[PDB]
Amino acid sequence: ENTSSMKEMATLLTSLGVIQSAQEFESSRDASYVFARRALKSANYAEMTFNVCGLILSAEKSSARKVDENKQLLKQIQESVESFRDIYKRFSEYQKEQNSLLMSNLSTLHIITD
Amino acid sequence: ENTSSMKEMATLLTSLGVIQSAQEFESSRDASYVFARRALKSANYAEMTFNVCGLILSAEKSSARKVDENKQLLKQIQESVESFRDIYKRFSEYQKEQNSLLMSNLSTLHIITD
Amino acid sequence: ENTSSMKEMATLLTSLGVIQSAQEFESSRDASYVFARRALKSANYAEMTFNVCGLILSAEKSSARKVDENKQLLKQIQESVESFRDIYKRFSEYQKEQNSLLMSNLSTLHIITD
Amino acid sequence: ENTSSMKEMATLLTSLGVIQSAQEFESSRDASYVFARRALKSANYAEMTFNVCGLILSAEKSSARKVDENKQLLKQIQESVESFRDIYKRFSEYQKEQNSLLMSNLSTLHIITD
Ligand code: EMC
Ligand code: EMC
Ligand code: EMC
Ligand code: EMC
Ligand SMILES: [Ca+2]
Repeated sequence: ENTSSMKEMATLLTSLGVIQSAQEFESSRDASYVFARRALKSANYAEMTFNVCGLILSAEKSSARKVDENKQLLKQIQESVESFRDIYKRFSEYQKEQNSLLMSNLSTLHIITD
Repeated sequence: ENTSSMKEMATLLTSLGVIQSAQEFESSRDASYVFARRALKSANYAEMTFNVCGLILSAEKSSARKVDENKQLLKQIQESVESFRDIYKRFSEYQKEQNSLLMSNLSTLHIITD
Repeated sequence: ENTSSMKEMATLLTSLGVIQSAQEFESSRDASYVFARRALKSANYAEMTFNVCGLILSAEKSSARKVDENKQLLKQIQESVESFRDIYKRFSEYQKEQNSLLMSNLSTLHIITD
Repeated sequence: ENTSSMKEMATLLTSLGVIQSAQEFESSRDASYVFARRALKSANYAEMTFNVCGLILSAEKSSARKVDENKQLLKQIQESVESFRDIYKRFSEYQKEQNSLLMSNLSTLHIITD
């Protein structure tokens, strides 16, 4: 409906450091930005409110995806540390075993206790 | 009040990749989406503003829950690494002990210093 | 201005699982909820818009604090793993040393190479 | 347009603990707060809606950056644990080797099996 405000928004978001370049604001296929553009090019309160509703849901969903990416990384770290501990447990147990086998092998060299 | 816009929103959210299927938008028991639907089917600014308020609080709460899930995972990883370190400490100390017991057992084979 | 909608919101947020009990909605000193209540008890668009602005900034800030809590936990885990690695490095090096001291002590028992 | 509400907001955000000091609200170069101030000093619904749109996008972007900071920390922890495991694997293998070399060196002291 009107590219004036869309233009001013792109410039302002860039100057504020929210986006790296204006072309990025407009154009972008990002749900949040799509709804924002549609909101700026709205001329009636039914389109505007519709588009703001869409902007809020898009924002919520994109943030949720990023938090879920972190959750997956945490799950990988958790299982990795768990696997590590159990490899360490198996090894330590083996080592304690080797130690006693070694001390016993060394008992066959004693002059006393036989 | 009006399923037209609700219908257009479901389609748009799907096409934008915000949701995987439209039926998911409508129907869903998600607080954010419940308020969004109620907001679209509003015909007066008192219901609309009421529903937008609810949408923002629902969004904040759902994001907070996801961030809290990550926090719990971090606490589990932290205690797990701590437990691991202390198992390693106990083991290393035991090993250093076994070493000296071994070197001493080997001193009973020296021809000198006795 | 009007406790009717505040009442309906508390009930709805509870039924939707956003909050655990209605008394919690009203009353709560949470910035987001304070502004939400003020927004519901608004009767003019100047108070309403003022209160919605406050609600969005409060939401952003509370989410930022929770994400920062996770960041602190991550920093503690990172330094903990780093400390652990270096304790392991020091120990392994010590062990490799003990090994060669042991093999050499065992060379004083050879019948050949002397 | 009007510093009255901007003034009341700064005071309220401070009293609610959202910000630590009022001067911080006004002044701040934070995109979210810039748009909030512009929203309060709006006198027409075209500027207001413009500024609220900007506030929501700024909020989304700042939260996304913080979540991305956590993501980077998680990647560093993941690779760190992976590197650690593999140093442990290499060492354990070396140790098991030293053990058998030791047991064999000890077989040259047997009175039987030769
Ligand atoms: C008026 C925002 Hg759906
Ligand atoms: C006008 C959004 Hg409570
Ligand atoms: C009209 C929300 Hg500051
Ligand atoms: C009316 C918020 Hg862009
Ligand atoms: Ca996180």
